[PDB]
Amino acid sequence: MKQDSASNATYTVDCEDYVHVVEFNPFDSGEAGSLLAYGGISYVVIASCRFQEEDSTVEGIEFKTLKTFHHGERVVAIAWSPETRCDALLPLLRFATAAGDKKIRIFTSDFQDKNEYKVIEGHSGYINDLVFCSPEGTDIASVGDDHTCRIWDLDGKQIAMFILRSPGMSVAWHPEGAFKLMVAEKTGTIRFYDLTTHQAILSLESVQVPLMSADWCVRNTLRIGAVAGNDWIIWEMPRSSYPQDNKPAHADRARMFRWSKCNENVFATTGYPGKMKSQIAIHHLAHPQPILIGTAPVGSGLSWHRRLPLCVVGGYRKLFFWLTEM
Amino acid sequence: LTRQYSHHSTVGDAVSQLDSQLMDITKMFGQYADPFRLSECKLAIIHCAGHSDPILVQTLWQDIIDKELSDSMGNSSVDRMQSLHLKITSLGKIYASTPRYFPLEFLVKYLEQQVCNFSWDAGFVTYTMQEINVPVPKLLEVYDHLFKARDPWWSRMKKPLHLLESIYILLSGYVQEPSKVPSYERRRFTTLCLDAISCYLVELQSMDPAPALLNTVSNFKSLQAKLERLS
Amino acid sequence: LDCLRQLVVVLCERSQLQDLVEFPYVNLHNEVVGIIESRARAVDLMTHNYYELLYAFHIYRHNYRKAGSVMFEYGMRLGREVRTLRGLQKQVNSYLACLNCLRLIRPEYAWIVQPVSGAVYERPGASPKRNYDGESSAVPSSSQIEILELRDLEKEYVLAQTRLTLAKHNPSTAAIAGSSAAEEMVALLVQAGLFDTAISLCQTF
Repeated sequence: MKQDSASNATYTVDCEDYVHVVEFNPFDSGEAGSLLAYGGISYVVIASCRFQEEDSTVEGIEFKTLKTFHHGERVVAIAWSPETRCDALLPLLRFATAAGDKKIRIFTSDFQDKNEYKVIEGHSGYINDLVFCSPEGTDIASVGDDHTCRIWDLDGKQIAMFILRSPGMSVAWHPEGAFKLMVAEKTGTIRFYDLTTHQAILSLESVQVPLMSADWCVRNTLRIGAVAGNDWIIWEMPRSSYPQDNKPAHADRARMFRWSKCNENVFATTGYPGKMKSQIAIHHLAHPQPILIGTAPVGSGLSWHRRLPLCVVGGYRKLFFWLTEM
Repeated sequence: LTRQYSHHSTVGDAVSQLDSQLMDITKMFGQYADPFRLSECKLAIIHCAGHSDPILVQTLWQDIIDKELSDSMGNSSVDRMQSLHLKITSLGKIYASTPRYFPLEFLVKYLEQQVCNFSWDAGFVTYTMQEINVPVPKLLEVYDHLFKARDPWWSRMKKPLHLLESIYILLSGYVQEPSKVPSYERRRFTTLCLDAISCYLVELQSMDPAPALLNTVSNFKSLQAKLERLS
Repeated sequence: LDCLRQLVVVLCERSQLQDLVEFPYVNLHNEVVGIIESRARAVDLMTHNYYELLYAFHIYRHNYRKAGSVMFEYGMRLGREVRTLRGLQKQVNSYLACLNCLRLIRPEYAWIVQPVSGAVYERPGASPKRNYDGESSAVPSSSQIEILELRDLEKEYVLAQTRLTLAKHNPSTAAIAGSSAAEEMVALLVQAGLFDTAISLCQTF
């Protein structure tokens, strides 16, 4: 008997539709509130979130839907453009989605009448992950079950294609490096590509398979974190191709891994969606056990707030937020 | 407006309009308090309206402090310190009962940054907050938080011991006059001070040995031995 | 030592009492005991469990003698400071825990060391008691040490148990019963009509 005291979510917001993915804007939108996107069965909702921890005028959470986009298909992944700004004389909302129809859609909006989307075709399998290039915002990387990593301009033209040895499961741009791309493969291989040389720089191998998610630490560009099988795995580059840490994350497989955007020692993992509840575990590298354990009904997405030690997971028709101490 | 803007061509018309009728708070804010940058009047307006924006409240307190520091630029360092003290005490006595309009942690942090910038007495902020009737235990909680936050600002200013000097002055004042803390909480508060001083002494031992650091360690050991006589 | 003080305080505040008991404390064991004892001496007996922690800490290391001494000190302080029905119940439990610890020790070593009733435990950090002339009164340099055997602890246990039986029968008497000598306690038990407990007390004393 240790009653796993599953912590309640710090905040909970009701949604009009099922949440299948959720992503905070990791960029500065120039607004006081953090931009959040969530994808449902046929819609993408863009919202502003303000928290009492960043703004003493808010009691708890202020959640405001800014815009709802008709998407027509189930959204699987969302990526923010670094050009997204709401405080400008001309606000620009730009994000990309991957969906159940194997297409990418780039949405561009002024929050007024100008609402345009571009459809990008070329993936022959499901797209598992997609990301904008952070610093230029001009390019989108995507990975999928067609065993390709593809690079697109905003015009939907394929600039580059890398053939993978298995399904691509996650993709991340180097936080400081416009031409460095991490691609994580389902067989446990994580590869780094240079887009100027079109070459693989280096690879990492997971001690478990399948690898389901990987993330590049923004606060420490030497750290890579992933989930594979039941474990979370951390590497510190360039010191070794072997993992520095490998520890149990979840009993019934780990699904998502994300680094905190404010702390290089904090990350969250999600369990595979069981029939009733997904477990969420917040970890700190100085501790052998999770510092927080939460639960969501059918956990979908995992994202971190830009400034606060606050993570979000979608579940059923709700967003669940967990704040951790720093 | 009559006192600070007497030379401005629009103030005669503004004053006559303010006599001619009672105005709504919204009109007072947008037509008079905002155009004339009246941060004290803006603070009174949002207090009266029950409108609570913590960022706006901090900005208004900053503008009040910065204006008082600007208006006093021709005066001696002591007169500038006294002018700001009288200003902050006068407004603090109005708003300190309502924590939504008195952002104590921001005010302590910001005033301690000004004490460092002007090379004023480290006692200034601790004295001013006590004269507002800020409870000594609540003021210690704020200083303990500011110290534990490890703000790189203090090291950049070459004043890494400043918050510990302010804590030493605050706690030395409590040891001299234990009646500043209500009798029912005094024992609990003295224990909290002994635990906090023990933490500060461990952190001071982790820093490079400088003459100023050795003096701070001596001061905290002397303070510990005085608090053990009060427990 | 200052880092050790900080560790002990933070673990006690976080309620992570297991880690504090399990740590090896190579050469630091007496300092940890001194820090927790100093805090157990400084804090209120009803709000924080530092004596119960010191007891758990000594039981885990098979130091039954020090465990008994700590629980006996706890029982004595509860009798002085906490004259409530709940304080008397904790006092009886702490003397019972002390007796149980000493019964686990070989009879030859089954004794506790006390400073005689009237040794001013100067609170560590009390201003030196100045005489009328402002001079530091010289510390009376003989803390006479009393050695309590298991039989004397059984008398103190029976006395605390009789105080608790009176306080359970009449809750208004708990304040009086807490200070009563064995002779005064016989008179109070006789007024209540608890004659067998008074006879048992007369036989033990």
